[PDB]
Amino acid sequence: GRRIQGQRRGRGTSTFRAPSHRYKADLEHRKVEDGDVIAGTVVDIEHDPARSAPVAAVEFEDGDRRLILAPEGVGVGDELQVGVDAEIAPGNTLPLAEIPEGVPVCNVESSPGDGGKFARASGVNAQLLTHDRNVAVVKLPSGEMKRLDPQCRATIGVVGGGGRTDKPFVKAGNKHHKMKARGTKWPNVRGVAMNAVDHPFGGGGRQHPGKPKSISRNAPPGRKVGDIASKRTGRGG
Amino acid sequence: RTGRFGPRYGLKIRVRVADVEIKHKKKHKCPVCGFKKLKRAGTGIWMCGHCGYKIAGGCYQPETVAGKAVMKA
Amino acid sequence: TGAGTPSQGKKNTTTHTKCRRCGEKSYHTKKKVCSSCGFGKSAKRRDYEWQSKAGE
Amino acid sequence: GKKSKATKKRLAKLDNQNSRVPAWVMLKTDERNHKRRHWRRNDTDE
RNA sequence: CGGGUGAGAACCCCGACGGCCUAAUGGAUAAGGGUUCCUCAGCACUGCUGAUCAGCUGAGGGUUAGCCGGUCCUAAGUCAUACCGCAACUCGACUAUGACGAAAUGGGAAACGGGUUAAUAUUCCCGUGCCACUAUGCAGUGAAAGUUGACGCCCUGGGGUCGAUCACGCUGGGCAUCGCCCAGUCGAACCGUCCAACUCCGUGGAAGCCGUAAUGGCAGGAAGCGGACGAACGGCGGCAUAGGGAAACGUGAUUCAACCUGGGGCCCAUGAAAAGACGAGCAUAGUGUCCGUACCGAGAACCGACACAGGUGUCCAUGGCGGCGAAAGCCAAGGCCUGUCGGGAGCAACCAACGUUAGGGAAUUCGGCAAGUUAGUCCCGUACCUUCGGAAGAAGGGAUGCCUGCUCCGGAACGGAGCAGGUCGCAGUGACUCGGAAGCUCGGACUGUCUAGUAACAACAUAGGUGACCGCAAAUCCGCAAGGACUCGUACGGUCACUGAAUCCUGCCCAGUGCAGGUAUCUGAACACCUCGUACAAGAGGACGAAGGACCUGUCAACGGCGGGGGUCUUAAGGUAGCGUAGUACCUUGCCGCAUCAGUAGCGGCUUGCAUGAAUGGAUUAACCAGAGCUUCACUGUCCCAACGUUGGGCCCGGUGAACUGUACAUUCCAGUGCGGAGUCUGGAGACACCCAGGGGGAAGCAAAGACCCUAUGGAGCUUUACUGCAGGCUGUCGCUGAGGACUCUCACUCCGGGAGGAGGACACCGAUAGCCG
RNA sequence: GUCUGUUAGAGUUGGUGUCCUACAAUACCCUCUCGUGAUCUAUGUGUAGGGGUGAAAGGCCCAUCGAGUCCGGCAACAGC
Ligand SMILES: [Cl-]
Ligand SMILES: [Cl-]
Ligand SMILES: [Mg+2]
Ligand SMILES: [Mg+2]
Ligand SMILES: [Mg+2]
Ligand SMILES: [Mg+2]
Ligand SMILES: [Mg+2]
Ligand SMILES: [Mg+2]
Ligand SMILES: [Mg+2]
Ligand SMILES: [Mg+2]
Ligand SMILES: [Mg+2]
Ligand SMILES: [Mg+2]
Ligand SMILES: [Mg+2]
Ligand SMILES: [Mg+2]
Ligand SMILES: [Mg+2]
Ligand SMILES: [Mg+2]
Ligand SMILES: [Mg+2]
Ligand SMILES: [Mg+2]
Ligand SMILES: [Mg+2]
Ligand code: NA
Ligand code: NA
Ligand code: NA
Ligand code: NA
Ligand code: NA
Ligand SMILES: [Sr+2]
Ligand SMILES: [Sr+2]
Ligand SMILES: [Sr+2]
Ligand SMILES: [Sr+2]
Ligand SMILES: [Sr+2]
Ligand SMILES: [Sr+2]
Ligand SMILES: [Sr+2]
Ligand SMILES: [Sr+2]
Ligand SMILES: [Sr+2]
Ligand SMILES: [Sr+2]
Ligand SMILES: [Sr+2]
Ligand SMILES: [Sr+2]
Ligand SMILES: [Sr+2]
Ligand SMILES: [Sr+2]
Ligand SMILES: [Sr+2]
Ligand SMILES: [Sr+2]
Ligand SMILES: [Sr+2]
Ligand SMILES: [Sr+2]
Ligand SMILES: [Sr+2]
Ligand SMILES: [Sr+2]
Ligand SMILES: [Sr+2]
Ligand SMILES: [Sr+2]
Ligand SMILES: [Sr+2]
Ligand SMILES: [Sr+2]
Ligand SMILES: [Sr+2]
Ligand SMILES: [Sr+2]
Ligand SMILES: [Sr+2]
Ligand SMILES: [Sr+2]
Ligand SMILES: [Sr+2]
Ligand SMILES: [Sr+2]
Ligand SMILES: [Sr+2]
Ligand SMILES: [Sr+2]
Repeated sequence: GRRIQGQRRGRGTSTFRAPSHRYKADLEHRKVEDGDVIAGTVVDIEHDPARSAPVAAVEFEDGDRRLILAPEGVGVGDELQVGVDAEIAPGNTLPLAEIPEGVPVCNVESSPGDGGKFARASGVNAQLLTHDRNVAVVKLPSGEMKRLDPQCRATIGVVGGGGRTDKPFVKAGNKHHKMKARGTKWPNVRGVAMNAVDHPFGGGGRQHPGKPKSISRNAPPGRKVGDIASKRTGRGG
Repeated sequence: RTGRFGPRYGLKIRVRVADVEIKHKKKHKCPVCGFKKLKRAGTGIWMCGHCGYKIAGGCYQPETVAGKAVMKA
Repeated sequence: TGAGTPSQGKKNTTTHTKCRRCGEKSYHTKKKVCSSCGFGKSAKRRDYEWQSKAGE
Repeated sequence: GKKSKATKKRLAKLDNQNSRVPAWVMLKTDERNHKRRHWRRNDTDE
């Protein structure tokens, strides 16, 4: 047959790439020599193309102007800080260790210094739970108990733009416009509506997959489609 | 509100856009001053007509349910 | 719109041009590569054994 | 279109090249420009 | 129709008369073409006829730039070098560097007006102006913070030019029953100057006032008053006893493209970058090279083999009447008679494209196909149903011109809304422009997509619903590798799938298959280990036992299934709510009803469903639809049944001038015969030759080595629990690999960090091999 | 992702009209659909052959597509 769409994806052509040349900035945490002593002022609020969420532009003391992964509540004029001695207030960034247990955090690093990896989407947030001299347990937006190095930096608060999902797109056109800002090929043709040559579920006089949809995880790309390594399906039971 | 949609889209969808859009456009109290003169300026961006203050907040409303938890915690 | 005559009218793009190296009108000015001698692609001159019968 | 100085020299040559065979050459050879071209019917390179 | 030129004139040129084009048939250009441009001389070639003509032939000539482009900048992105990969390269991804990448149409130092040629022209010339660099002189020590370049979609206010129009004057023209009608009335860049809006400051002191088209503003200080900053491709003065005009060589106004400057709304969408410029004076002088510059830009200069009815980007979107209008129709400026063969015949038949048809009115037809009906605007009025938006222009009814004199809104319009009286026609949206309407049923919710070239749909998409995978050193995917997309992304994410708006809902089944988890025991490869064998080796056997399987469990919005018999059996369950003769019902025109003179149709009901049924989604559904079927009103040459007419052909004549097809012979007809479908054989009949026109009976007419069908130990695409293999994933083992059946550690190696160091760790990655899935 | 609309522009339901040695190897005319948006469009640029691209028609990748085109293998083989 012919390669399925998920395989055309990998080659990374224009159709499947994200409009990077139109993206603003990775919002990785700023690096601090040490002893904290790093504060800045929120000069403006902007719209992050890549995330459909607002982001804040900060001017730090040493004259460095950078966009920051803004939590909900940051406003122009406000003063943010990044370092160990940072004051425990919304918008501030400090090691999971200096953060009191029970505080909502966002843009959590996976490895100290990586600049944040977890909880950066609209309205989401990780809940810090346990502390220690060896590990800091964080509860990620998926509800997973994550064990992190207490030296991993994070921001206090939840990410801006909460409830973005509450409103429906209503029309294809709206969907269209957002898709046009991500690395995603849209719209989607159901494989079962394709010719047998184009996809595992293609062909047949009437549309219906010609096999069970739950594919093994060791299935080769091109064959791995439908419900991947499903532990179960349906809602019943 | 949703009237701009005519008879297209259906009940549920037209209703939620109305709810969302009404709260969305209510007079919101500015956190800096106390005057309810906040109008949305874009997705997640809010600004006060009075004090000029510009804030980050929910997408369709200046304060999300969990955005308020943070104050307490 | 037909693929024949109707679609020939849209053709006014310049691609292949006189090649500074071999003189053939094969220098693709958009690719900057001579499909004839391979100028702009190969320092060596574009040759191929299939350009002639196998025993010749 | 816009022509470069070189493209002009070439077109220029193609123009001069498009001439009658001197009347005298036909006598000297006791009785055709096989490369005679027409702007409309033919097509030059480039 | 005259005339000119010429050996020769329907089509080359002059004039008159008559026409055609108005977002183009006019003006300027991009691409592309390449000399097609100008002149002279020609007509063998090219030209749908002719030719004295020409995009043709011969010979000459033509493109002039500091200020128009290029050139400079960076965009998506491209290449070169380095690095690394690869058996290797002209191959390959990343990361560095450099360069490349925008001629109408991204950014950008500076030029206007006139004159001149056969052909160039912001380029030459005349006048005037401007920019950059440099030099010199004076000034100046400021110089880099900042501003600019530099920006989306929708609505809108204000300033304001060209244009157009109105008023009056001047110059010129036209018409001549009047006294109207037309044209012109000019004048740049640049230099100077004026400034509305926005912002801000002083004053002031509003506790209900200020302001808008609208939103809005204010004791955190409203209005008013004064002030700072501050706009036009705009006003004004110069430029200008410049230029242009035969002359006059205007002045006011309205509406106002351009251009300028504000206000508002929208985003699950956020609307470039860089060079450069300003910031940062004035004189004088010098320098400003290089490349492009003709012409066409199309029913003859481009692409389509053509001088092809096709295709082909930009701007002229403000010329007059008209009207809502960038609509029709008519007419200017400008262009053209080259969508290039002509001459004859009341000009027959027949055909194309039309006009008109009495009475009947869909009887025509598969079907109202084709045609027609309706139509603009205002007033009155408007059902079921409905997601309360809609349905709706429902339907239905009435009005409509002109003339005289007026009223109202507004600053006014050459804007709009009305009133009274008079009055013509068969007809007043008089042409043009310009919906026919209503009901029932099926389908898809809707806008949207598609088979370039027989399918526009019920198919695809969609929002909405649902399931699956993954915590990022992830899931999914590309690469042999070096590496990469997703990703300037992080579960409110994004990958993989199914269903397909809303509303009411979505039953039972885990036996088979699939996926997943578990697993005492059973089974389960290779290396190492042990036994036998071999002076060694081949080999035989053993122990251990990974994933996998057996076994167990979970799971159907996984694949799918929900029957037969009797008052359970297979194979797990045995079809719930709905719906039902269905786009699914074979029987079948099912039976009853509605409707018709009569209805295999349509609709309603019944319904035993050959063989409906719940996200293989069920039911149902307002709105929408060039989707399928049915009925009604209106209308009509669809028909009864045809007729007359119009334009172009057809026919005759001049000129030009192909193709299809051709074994031969050939004036046939009726029979027969024959490989059973004969102009040609047999027997008769008929037959003087040739030509014109016709509609096509025959030549099993012509066109394409039938595509249906079969055959070939033919081909290809697709499928799978066909045969055989190959990637890929999982898993064990050996190497990397180190110290003290389970554990600690650090030193290789891996990842995080700018770094210090941090995390991990002999695992993983990588190389090799073995088992499973594939 | 509203309505009417030959504004520009995009398209093509029906005539099974005209044409079918065409004006045209997809054309002409009337009717018809879209026309502020998932809109249309110019130029530049990227993706390449078991591979792209595809709102999916086996559609499109230069009159060529159930595997482009060129040349080479090649004087392929055939029981027809
Ligand atoms: Cl989304
Ligand atoms: Cl305003
Ligand atoms: Mg969703
Ligand atoms: Mg889909
Ligand atoms: Mg299909
Ligand atoms: Mg098919
Ligand atoms: Mg397949
Ligand atoms: Mg379906
Ligand atoms: Mg299905
Ligand atoms: Mg000229
Ligand atoms: Mg012609
Ligand atoms: Mg009949
Ligand atoms: Mg008044
Ligand atoms: Mg039916
Ligand atoms: Mg539809
Ligand atoms: Mg088609
Ligand atoms: Mg969906
Ligand atoms: Mg079910
Ligand atoms: Mg085969
Ligand atoms: Na040519
Ligand atoms: Na002629
Ligand atoms: Na007008
Ligand atoms: Na089962
Ligand atoms: Na095939
Ligand atoms: Sr990052
Ligand atoms: Sr980083
Ligand atoms: Sr299928
Ligand atoms: Sr269930
Ligand atoms: Sr083109
Ligand atoms: Sr190259
Ligand atoms: Sr070679
Ligand atoms: Sr041509
Ligand atoms: Sr002659
Ligand atoms: Sr000429
Ligand atoms: Sr350049
Ligand atoms: Sr430009
Ligand atoms: Sr626009
Ligand atoms: Sr105005
Ligand atoms: Sr010119
Ligand atoms: Sr044309
Ligand atoms: Sr005229
Ligand atoms: Sr002629
Ligand atoms: Sr009459
Ligand atoms: Sr009938
Ligand atoms: Sr009938
Ligand atoms: Sr009426
Ligand atoms: Sr199409
Ligand atoms: Sr539904
Ligand atoms: Sr099972
Ligand atoms: Sr005939
Ligand atoms: Sr619309
Ligand atoms: Sr048809
Ligand atoms: Sr017709
Ligand atoms: Sr045809
Ligand atoms: Sr329309
Ligand atoms: Sr060959």
